Formats: sequence, structure tokens, C-alpha cells
Amino acid sequence: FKNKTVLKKRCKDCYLVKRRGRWYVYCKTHPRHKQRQM
Amino acid sequence: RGRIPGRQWIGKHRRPRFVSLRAKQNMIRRLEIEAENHYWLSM
Amino acid sequence: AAALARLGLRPVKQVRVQFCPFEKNVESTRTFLQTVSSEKVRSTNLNCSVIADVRHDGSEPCVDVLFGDGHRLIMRGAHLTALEMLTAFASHIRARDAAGS
Amino acid sequence: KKSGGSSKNLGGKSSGRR
Amino acid sequence: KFTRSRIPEKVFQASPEDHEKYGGDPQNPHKLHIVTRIKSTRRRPYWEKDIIKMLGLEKAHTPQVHKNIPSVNAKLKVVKHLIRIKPLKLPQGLPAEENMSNTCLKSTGELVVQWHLKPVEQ
Amino acid sequence: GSKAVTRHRRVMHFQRQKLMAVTEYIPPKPAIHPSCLP
Amino acid sequence: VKTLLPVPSFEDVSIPEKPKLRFIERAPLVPKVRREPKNLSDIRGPSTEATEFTEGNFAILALGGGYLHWGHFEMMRLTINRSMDPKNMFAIWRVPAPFKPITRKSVGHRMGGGKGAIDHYVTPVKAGRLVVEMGGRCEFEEVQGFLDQVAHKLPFAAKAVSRGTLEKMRKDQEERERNNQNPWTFERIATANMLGIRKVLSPYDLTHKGKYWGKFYMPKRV
RNA sequence: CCCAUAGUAGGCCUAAAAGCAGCCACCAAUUAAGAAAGCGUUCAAGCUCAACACCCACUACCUAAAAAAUCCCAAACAUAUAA
RNA sequence: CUCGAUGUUGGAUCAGGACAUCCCGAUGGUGCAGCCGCUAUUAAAGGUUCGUUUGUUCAACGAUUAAAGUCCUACGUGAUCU
RNA sequence: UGGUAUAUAGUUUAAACAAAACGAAUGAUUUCGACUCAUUAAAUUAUGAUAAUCAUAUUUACCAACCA
Ligand code: FES
Ligand SMILES: [K+]
Ligand SMILES: [K+]
Ligand SMILES: [K+]
Ligand SMILES: [K+]
Ligand SMILES: [Mg+2]
Ligand SMILES: [Mg+2]
Ligand SMILES: [Mg+2]
Ligand SMILES: [Mg+2]
Ligand SMILES: [Mg+2]
Ligand SMILES: [Mg+2]
Ligand SMILES: [Mg+2]
Ligand SMILES: [Mg+2]
Ligand SMILES: [Mg+2]
Ligand SMILES: [Mg+2]
Ligand SMILES: [Mg+2]
Ligand SMILES: [Mg+2]
Ligand SMILES: [Mg+2]
Ligand SMILES: [Mg+2]
Ligand SMILES: [Mg+2]
Ligand SMILES: [Mg+2]
Ligand SMILES: [Mg+2]
Ligand SMILES: [Zn+2]
Repeated sequence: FKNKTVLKKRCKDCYLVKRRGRWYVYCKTHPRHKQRQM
Repeated sequence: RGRIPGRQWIGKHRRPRFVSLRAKQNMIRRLEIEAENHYWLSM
Repeated sequence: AAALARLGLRPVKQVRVQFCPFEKNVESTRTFLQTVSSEKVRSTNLNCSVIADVRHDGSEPCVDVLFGDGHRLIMRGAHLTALEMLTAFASHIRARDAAGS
Repeated sequence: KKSGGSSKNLGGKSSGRR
Repeated sequence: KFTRSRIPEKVFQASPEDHEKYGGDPQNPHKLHIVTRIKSTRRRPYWEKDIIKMLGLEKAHTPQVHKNIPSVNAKLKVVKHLIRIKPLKLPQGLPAEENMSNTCLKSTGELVVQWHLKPVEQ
Repeated sequence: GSKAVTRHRRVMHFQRQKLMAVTEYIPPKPAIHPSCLP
Repeated sequence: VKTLLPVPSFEDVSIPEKPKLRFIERAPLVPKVRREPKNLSDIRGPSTEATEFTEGNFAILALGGGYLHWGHFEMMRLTINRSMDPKNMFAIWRVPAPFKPITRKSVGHRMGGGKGAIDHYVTPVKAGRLVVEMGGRCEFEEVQGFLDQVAHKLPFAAKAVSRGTLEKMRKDQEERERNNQNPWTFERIATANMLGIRKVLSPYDLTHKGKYWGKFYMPKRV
């Protein structure tokens, strides 16, 4: 992913989800929008 | 780990001191006395 | 309509919806028909028919689905929501489609 | 090491007059 | 710079809701004080240490009686955070010559002229 | 020592730190929460 | 039947001839020769100037004290002039250009040897002052985006406001002081020198009332 | 969540400028929908948004991190009436 | 702090440790077809060359390697040496 | 790595609103040429802001540096 302290969606298909104790951003359309909470 | 640079309670980077609950009450107890002192010094 | 259009009515042969408008338990069936009768779903399979026969016999509503394989699916919508009817409808599409191919 | 400049201001050493 | 403090006058103005809390009477003010030091003069300015000597408050928790007049009150406003002020009450009145040796100052602020040291029969 | 104005938050004297802790806003609390009431 | 609402009309608003922000020079026209003391009390305490709106309706409020050099003015200027519509907006400066000289000694020199040479100039700012004021045929939601973006890059705590939010901020703080259930306040104690507390306080604490600590402002303090 | 027809490719500029390089206007059909808010096309196409319908998404808009070198560092505890 | 003495460059010898990973391991993204690479997450068990000139640390150069890592340890270590 | 200087016709070189010089062309001149004179063509490292001045990175020049 890319570690981010301020998560932000970059398109309509990005969705927030809390996993392993921290927030993530996943995107099936554009996998480069993926972010990990730092 | 956990060094306080220099001496603890002086200088720029000091060891943090936190206010307990009884420390608050002890100060409030003193205030209530001196607030009643103002009343008797007014007549 | 969107969720059902991505799938497509490929295996389906005919769909029949009967309901009694004056009865007070046909909102579910009428909502099911509102989506299946959309241009997005109907376009995926022109051969697949969609028929609506209105009745006023005081009878319960049902959805009868004819497949190409010959199997049939019936959903009595008196105590079923549109989402429940649509969901079950989609699951059968996926199963029957895989069986044919 | 590196030498530094001096102050250019002189005087100002008068004492109070009371 | 650290200096002496000027206490505003409005601080020493009892409100109506203050008289129904401490039990005082603005029309009939009390005549004498009962001052008692409850704080150390160490770590305080020298001008506070001198006032404590003028008022005879060297030893702590030792009741001393002073007059409720402006000049005395002024000295008290400088060390009002080192002392406890309480009015002197006289339920039996002023001690007579025959009672000087029978008195006792209670914690309530009352001066009783008959210290019998015996259970009340009531 | 340190000046009165600093780029960093300067540690208070313990007497002041205690004062700031006693003189904290206390919001009113109604006996019954307004949501529980009609 | 989704209920529609009337909309405000800005036809009555006028736009100047140079709505964009003018350029700020690094140093004043004539360079200064007399070197000045640090005078840190120019950013300490509440501001007594530029605390109210004059022409516009939206602005950037300073929530703390600091010094502004040229690098800050360029960021504000470019960022605002790029993101704003010159036709329906206008902006003005609420702060003067850098005038306070900042001396600095050369690298490697030891303590002493006089005073340093003038290096750059700054503009002192106190808490509660307006830095930039905007206005025109626009709502607040439009400018609030890039104004907060600007406020975050400033060396002090800042925030975008409007004539309404600023007023509401001030009325809510007064409401807190009135309904505060705590019988003990910083003002009452300090002014009366209760507990000998003025031995650890400052003379400014009589007026700041605990809401300021150096250059930092604490809005949650009553 | 849902849904999208039309005067018209508005005018001018432009090799071309079609809701979306610029300037001017920003009127109008249909119960309902900006002479277009965000992508996109060499220009067009194409995907969304604001609209109608349906009926209750009937939200929050107040704060976002952390790493050094001999070996972490009292042990432990959320519920029996402020002493 | 130490001048009634805390022996100071580099090297030899023996290495302890950190991870901000040079190689080997596990993963996400890519303007990742593949072979090579860029970037980030995780991982410190194991390992991290021989030589010419220079007192050198560095640096250049030659030949190699899966890689020839960055740092601290009184610029680790002279009652062990040089 | 560090800062300090750096840029102008095709080249060469004062200065930025573009000056001169070599070479080029053109005539004037000579029996024909050289020389000379006159004329003509010909440029500002490129990027972002002030509006033509500061920045931006390049560009090549210029000195600095383990230590005992
Ligand atoms: S508890 Fe009273 S409203 Fe939920
Ligand atoms: K310290
Ligand atoms: K900031
Ligand atoms: K166009
Ligand atoms: K020594
Ligand atoms: Mg220490
Ligand atoms: Mg003098
Ligand atoms: Mg003198
Ligand atoms: Mg000081
Ligand atoms: Mg046209
Ligand atoms: Mg157009
Ligand atoms: Mg279109
Ligand atoms: Mg376009
Ligand atoms: Mg149109
Ligand atoms: Mg427009
Ligand atoms: Mg919509
Ligand atoms: Mg010795
Ligand atoms: Mg790691
Ligand atoms: Mg290792
Ligand atoms: Mg050593
Ligand atoms: Mg030896
Ligand atoms: Mg040794
Ligand atoms: Zn995405």
C-alpha cells in the first residue's frame, strides 16, 4: 500500500474499512489508491 | 530507555509532573478558607 | 436494476408476475417488476420474456420464472421483500448459468 | 577559531546623577 | 518583576448571598478577630514575614485575638493566605474579674467563662 | 533560562499547573437528559 | 415535493479594479540602520488591531502569535490568486509588509563581539487578528477550502472564518463563562492574589486571565 | 439508492471548439433536468453530478504517526457506601 | 566532571548492539508483458572479497561477489599490539 | 558534498529596450585586385514570479574540507 497519516478516497470506488486495528483504503478499480494508516 | 536530558526538574526539557486528584482537593480546601477570610475582613 | 444488470438474464426464458393491485400486500411484487422491466435488464437478453398479468381474484401474488434448462423458480411475495426476491432470483441465475456451461 | 568583529558603539558609561 | 500586590476594594464587599452562608450580620459587625497561622512564612517574601511577627503569629495553630479595625485589617489583607480568620463569640459575655481563670476558647470561636469539665445534666 | 515567549510550549510551575487544573470549565449537567424527555 | 428555498443575491456587491492581492516586498523601501531589540511582546497576548471586518465577509483568523516573513506572503498570495475567481471575488491584506529587522551573526562565531547584522524582516502578529480578508459574490463554502489550506501552512494556529462564525465563536465563549458551574476562576484568584499565587504568575496574567501562555492561545479556557 | 429525452453542434473565435482551450449571452420544450459542476474525446463519442419519480441515506464536518544502539521494567487491579 | 594526568589519528586483534535492510526471505503498487528495475510494508537469525597509490579515515583505479549496508559502543578496544 | 562566479548575433565581445569587432553579403573605388570607406543580414542558458527584478533549477568556471 502507501502509508498515510490522513486517509483520503481518490475515486468513487474507494472504500474505507478498519482491519488489523487500523484504517485502510481499498480500491478494486484502481489498486494504486490503496492506503494504510500510519 | 526514558532518559530525561540533564537534570530532571530544571532547564528546557524537564520531566513532566501531573496533577493528582488530592492535589486538586488540597488546593480547593485552601481556597475555601481564604474566601471566607474575605468575608470577615469586610465588616 | 444495476445489480441485476451486471449479471444478465442469459439463462432465463420467461418471467411472469401476477398480483392483485387492490390488495395491500403487493408492494413487494410491484417493486420486483419495476426493476426487471427496466431497459438495462431487459436489454441483456431480448429473447427472455417478461409478462405481467393483473388479477382481482383476491389471490396471493407469485413470481414464476422459466429457465432454459427447464427448471422453475416460484416466489410468493406476500411475505417477501423486493431485495429478498431479487437476491434469490440472482443466486439461481448464477447456479443455472454455471450448470449449462 | 573564526575571529569576530567588535562593537562600534563607545561611551554610554555615565553614572546616575541622583 | 515580583512585587507587592494591591488587592482591589471590591474583593472585600460581602454580597447578600454571602451573609446567608457564613452567618454574619453587616449591621452588627463583630468586634474582635481570632487569627491563626496555618501556613509557613518560608518561601514567602520578607514583607510577609514581618507582618506575621507584628501580629504575634510566629507559632502556628496558636489562636491570637486582634481588633477588627481598618489598620489591623490592612495588615491581615497582606497575609490573608497564611491565616484563618474567625470572629470571637461571647455567649456568656465578656469575662468578669471572677472568671478570668475559668475561661476556655473553643474551636467554634466561642469564649465560655465557666469551664466546669463535667457532663451536662440536661 | 528560557524567555517568556518560546517556539515550544513552556512547562509551567507546579503551582500554576495545579491552578489551571482547578479552574477548568465545568458544563452544567441536567438532572434528566433532554433526549429522554418528550 | 422537495421544498426549494430562496437564494441570496449578490448583485448589490461591487468588485474593485485590482481584486487580487498586491505584491509584498522583502524589505521596506528605505533600509533601516538602527538595530532593534527582540521585543517578543509584539506577538504576546490578544490583538488590539484588525480584529473586525472592514470590507469583506470572509477572512483568516489568527489563533496564535508569530512572525511573518516574505516566504509566508508569497504562499498566501499565489495560493489565493490562483484558487479564486477574480470576477466574483476580491482580496486585501490586513497585515503590513515586513518591517521589523531581524539580526543574525555569521556562522562559527562565539558569544560576544557586539550585535549581528540585519538579515531579514518580519511582520509581528498577535492572536485574534485578521491576516487576509476576502469578499464578493460568493458563499463561505467556496473560499473556505483554500483558506483553510492556507491557514494550515502559517507558522501559527489559524482558521478561516466569516462574519457569522466569528460572531458565534465569541458568543459561545461568553455563554461558557456564564454557565460555568465551577466557582473558582483564574481571574478571581489572580486578582485577589489568593494562595500567594502571584508569586508564580505574571503581571500580564491579570489581563489575559489564563487564556494565553506565551504566544499560544487556549480557546477552551474560560 | 434512483434516474437522464429535447430547441442546439447557442453565438463568436478557431484547421477544428459539439455542456466542459477562450470571449458574449445563459434564454427556453416536456410534470421533470445547469446553453453545464467533476472526469473524458485530436474534435466528437462516453461516464457522473445537480432534476422529476420512488420514499425517510432520515450521518460527523470538533482532534489524526512514529524509530537507536548492554536488558522491557515494581508487582497488580475496572463494581462493598470520602475516610 | 577530570590538568597531585580521562594517553590522543588510522590500522591489527576480538567483536557487543541499533535498523533508518547492501545481499538472501515474505508482501502491496507500478508508466510491472517477460528478463531487468523504481517505490513502499515486514523481517536483524545468517552474511557482507582480494589488491595498486596514499600515514591516511575517505577517494580513485583493477579484478570479483547473492551482496561488498548505514551507524553507536570514551571518533569501541595501546595495564593486548602497532 | 559545500558555497562563490557563470551565460549576448555564426563566432567574438560593451551592455539587457540591444552597442561594437572578426567573418558573410552588398555596392563605392581600381586596368583588375588588396586595403579603405559605406551599407545590409545576424543574438540576450533556457524555466516560474516583480513587471522586465528577484527566485528557480541547469551550465560550465572558482576555492573549501576525517583526524591526531
Ligand atoms: S435512554 Fe432515554 S432516550 Fe435512550
Ligand atoms: K533538563
Ligand atoms: K500551522
Ligand atoms: K468548446
Ligand atoms: K587534564
Ligand atoms: Mg540526568
Ligand atoms: Mg546611561
Ligand atoms: Mg554605571
Ligand atoms: Mg526569565
Ligand atoms: Mg457553434
Ligand atoms: Mg461552447
Ligand atoms: Mg454529453
Ligand atoms: Mg474539451
Ligand atoms: Mg441544452
Ligand atoms: Mg459558464
Ligand atoms: Mg441525480
Ligand atoms: Mg589521582
Ligand atoms: Mg524495518
Ligand atoms: Mg549484522
Ligand atoms: Mg577511540
Ligand atoms: Mg605496552
Ligand atoms: Mg585500555
Ligand atoms: Zn479508487
